[PDB]
Amino acid sequence: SKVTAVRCKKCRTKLALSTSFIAHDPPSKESSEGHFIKRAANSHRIIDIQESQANCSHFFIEPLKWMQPELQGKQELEGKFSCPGCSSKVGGYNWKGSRCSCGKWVIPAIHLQTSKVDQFPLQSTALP
Amino acid sequence: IIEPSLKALASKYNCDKSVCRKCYARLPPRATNCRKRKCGHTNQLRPKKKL
Amino acid sequence: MKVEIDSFSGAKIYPGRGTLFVRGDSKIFRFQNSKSASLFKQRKNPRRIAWTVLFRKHHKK
Amino acid sequence: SHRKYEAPRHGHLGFLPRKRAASIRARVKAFPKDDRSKPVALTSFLGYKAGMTTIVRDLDRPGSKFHKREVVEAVTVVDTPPVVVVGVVGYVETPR
Amino acid sequence: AQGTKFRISLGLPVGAIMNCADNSGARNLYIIAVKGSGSRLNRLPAASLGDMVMATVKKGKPELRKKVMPAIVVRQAKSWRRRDGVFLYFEDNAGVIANPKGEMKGSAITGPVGKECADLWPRVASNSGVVV
Amino acid sequence: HQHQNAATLLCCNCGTPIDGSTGLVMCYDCIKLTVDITQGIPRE
Amino acid sequence: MATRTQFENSNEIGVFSKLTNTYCLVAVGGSENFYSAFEAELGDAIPIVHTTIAGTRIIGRMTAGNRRGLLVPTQTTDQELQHLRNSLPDSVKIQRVEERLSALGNVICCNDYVALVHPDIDRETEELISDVLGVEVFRQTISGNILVGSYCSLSNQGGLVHPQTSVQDQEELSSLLQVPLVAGTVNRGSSVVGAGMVVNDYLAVTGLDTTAPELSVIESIFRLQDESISGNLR
Amino acid sequence: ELARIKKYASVVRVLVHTQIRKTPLAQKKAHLAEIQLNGGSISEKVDWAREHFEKTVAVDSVFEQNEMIDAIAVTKGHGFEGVTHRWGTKKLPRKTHRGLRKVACIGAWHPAHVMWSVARAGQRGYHSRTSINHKIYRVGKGDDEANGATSFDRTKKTITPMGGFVHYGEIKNDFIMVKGCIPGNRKRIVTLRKSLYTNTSRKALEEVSLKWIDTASKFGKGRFQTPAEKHAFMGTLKK
Repeated sequence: SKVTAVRCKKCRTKLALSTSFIAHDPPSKESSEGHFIKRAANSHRIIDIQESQANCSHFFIEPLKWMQPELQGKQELEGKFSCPGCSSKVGGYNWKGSRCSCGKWVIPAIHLQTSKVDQFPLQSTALP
Repeated sequence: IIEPSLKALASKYNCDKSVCRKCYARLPPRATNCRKRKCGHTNQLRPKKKL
Repeated sequence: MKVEIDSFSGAKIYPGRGTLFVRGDSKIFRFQNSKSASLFKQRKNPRRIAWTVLFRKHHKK
Repeated sequence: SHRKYEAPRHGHLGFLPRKRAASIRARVKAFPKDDRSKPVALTSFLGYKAGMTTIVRDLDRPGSKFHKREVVEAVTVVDTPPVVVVGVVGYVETPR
Repeated sequence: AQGTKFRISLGLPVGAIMNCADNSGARNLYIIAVKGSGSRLNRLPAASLGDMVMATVKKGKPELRKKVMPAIVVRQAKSWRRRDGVFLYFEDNAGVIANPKGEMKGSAITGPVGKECADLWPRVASNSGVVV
Repeated sequence: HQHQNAATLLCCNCGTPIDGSTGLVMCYDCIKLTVDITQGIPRE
Repeated sequence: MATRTQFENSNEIGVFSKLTNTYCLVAVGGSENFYSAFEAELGDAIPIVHTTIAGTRIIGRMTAGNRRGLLVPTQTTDQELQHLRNSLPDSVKIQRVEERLSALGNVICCNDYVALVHPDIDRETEELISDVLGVEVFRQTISGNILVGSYCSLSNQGGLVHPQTSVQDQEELSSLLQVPLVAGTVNRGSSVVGAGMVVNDYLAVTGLDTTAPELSVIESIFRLQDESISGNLR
Repeated sequence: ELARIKKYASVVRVLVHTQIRKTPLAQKKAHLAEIQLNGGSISEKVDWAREHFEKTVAVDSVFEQNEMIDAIAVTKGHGFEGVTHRWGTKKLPRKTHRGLRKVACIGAWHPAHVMWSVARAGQRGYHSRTSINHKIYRVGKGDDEANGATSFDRTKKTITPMGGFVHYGEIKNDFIMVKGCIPGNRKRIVTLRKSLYTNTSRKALEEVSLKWIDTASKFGKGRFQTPAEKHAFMGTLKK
């Protein structure tokens, strides 16, 4: 295959290239991690069961160069960031988790939601 | 990002309250009776549900 | 503020006066009063009605 | 039996009685709030209504569909001749 | 979902049969109800130019017939006031059928289109040949 | 030399290649599961 | 290149705006976010003119013009006329045109070189289109639709046309226009492709509900598409 | 007496009357009225009226343009009126024996009296009404030939239409031209008042410059503004 590029919608900027993507592809599908469990206040009381979505709605990328002014200045344990020219909520950083909509866990994530960003090929035109 | 030193400061006024079962009023946690007069000063109190 | 002539006879229409008529083949007709409007529904010919301007232009008055 | 189809009232109750007013000159029930910082002037004035005529102006209201747009509108001309002063009358305040 | 429109005169009550301007097979429309109408005892809800009305097709292709589907009014025979001053009126009543989003099933509109209908609905203003 | 290279339509939902005319420009595998399905009923 | 934005809450852009090579027109009742999409990416290259035509906000469908000229309908008031001639440069020519087919943008689809017009347009007009724009005028209909403006977006590089069009009909238009032609959809499958988007040599603006497979097809035929700040610093 | 007002007397009115002789009405009897004064330091109020005994008080000194005023006048009269047009009630159907322009059910069995709230026939009109929030557009001078003239119009005319105001006559006096209807018919005395509350919202602050004033004949379907341009359009006439 060829290399792919992730351009921001309404910013039109290449946020992240290929040679990235810790994609974590298979879900768990067993009862404790493929299912979303909503506990209660006490006694591990399960009130809600949510089945996972089909495709993981994120892009798990490495810490990049243009996140360095946001990651160093006011470093915290969680937050969000933007396109560098339109200031819209594009992705967030979380050192905790936030598995995928489809679910595993990962490592500390730089989660980049597949809504309001899209994926392009960096190579030449398809010529249909 | 809440910095849970401040959440414990916030939980005292909102979460750490007791609820009357009858009149649903927001009562202090170590209180015995409801302060409202419309429910007859009842002693049937429950904790507020934690998130 | 624009002054449009009558489509029926010749008269000037000051703004906020008279009606307007869009015919079904997308043609715009303007009328100054109810007199020249009601003579349009009766299919009357303005070259034969004496008080019209187009009559007097035809007969060189 | 109940009214079986609910409907609002016909007419207004704070405009009763519909009786003939005592004179063609209508009274002023209330004059505006006195502010003693400003200089001396009048609060009301008399005129005779004449008729109506139509007007054309440029409406200047931002964030409207009719912004910088001509609207025709109907105005009333009230004939307002100059008025001459013949007396003063001073009112004291009582509990009544 | 209806945008702001200045009030014009109400000229199509419930029961009216208006013509069908587009080319989706239908020939006329039977108005049954008007979106956004009020409530008063014994008052029929009425349409105007630019309103979105519920209408059934009485005459046309049998695929379109016997189902209620909303429609946009594009001409009006009752005269109405425009703010610049003139009173204008078309020759006949007309409408185009639409999905409840406001997109239009018709490919093109014959005859003239009312100007206030064009600004209120963008998809009508795409398909319109003549706008007044 | 008239070059109308277009591969008439691609798709709406997914990125799959050439569809046809007359309508239905949505790649049938998408319309089976994705958009609504407009059944909208209880099946039990 | 390929930007997506929306007027007040509507996806379509070519209804509410007109993008050319040398100038650009926008409707008046918009947010700052709608205008910022045009102001940032165009910059000070071309003037973005706020205006209205015939008391409306749909100036994309009412007007029709290119690099050299601009045509306005008869219902255009004289106050709206002088606001155009001031802001637009000296090179562009502005002419009021006496039509029975009032909405000029749906009727006329044009660029620097070739124009397509609605076939029921009359002979005295066809001289005035050629005289003002400096463009050869052709009468043709896209396969099922007389309205060549709303159902065929066109520019100097290429042209995006109505989806329900046969290949042999796309061939006959390609010979006449001398540009390659692609059928496509815009705004999650709307057939209204001329009013769904605007385009010139540098920029192509679409609705937000355009999906990324649709936007990839748009950028290809227009050939607008073509990085150090991205990098791996762990 | 004037010293007695200076000591006591919190509020001070002023008795004024109109100049009815500079008016084309048949009446020769002036209307007397009171006007309260909203100056300061009530010694200064009575000192102002001490000077203005038998002095004229102009219009432009009181009101200006764009100011929201209140019109208080007496409604047109209509005599004894039936229950339909007076209150706006429903008419009975066609099949009714002895009357259809009536109200059917006056009231229930109990209370065995006719309530005050129900609709009933009587006098309609000729009441006092207060209509608030009217915007003044023009305060014209009387001894001025540019009443109807505007910067955008540029023609010498009064606001008097061709043939005068219908049933009124010759406006050649100072005039207030205010937007929208005022209660009262023509020839009626109208009392104008300053607004009670300062109104900000968006509408009071807007300033108006007129384009054009309509001075065509109001006596019906008037097709010319000024008699100068009637003669240019038609040409020579026999008379």
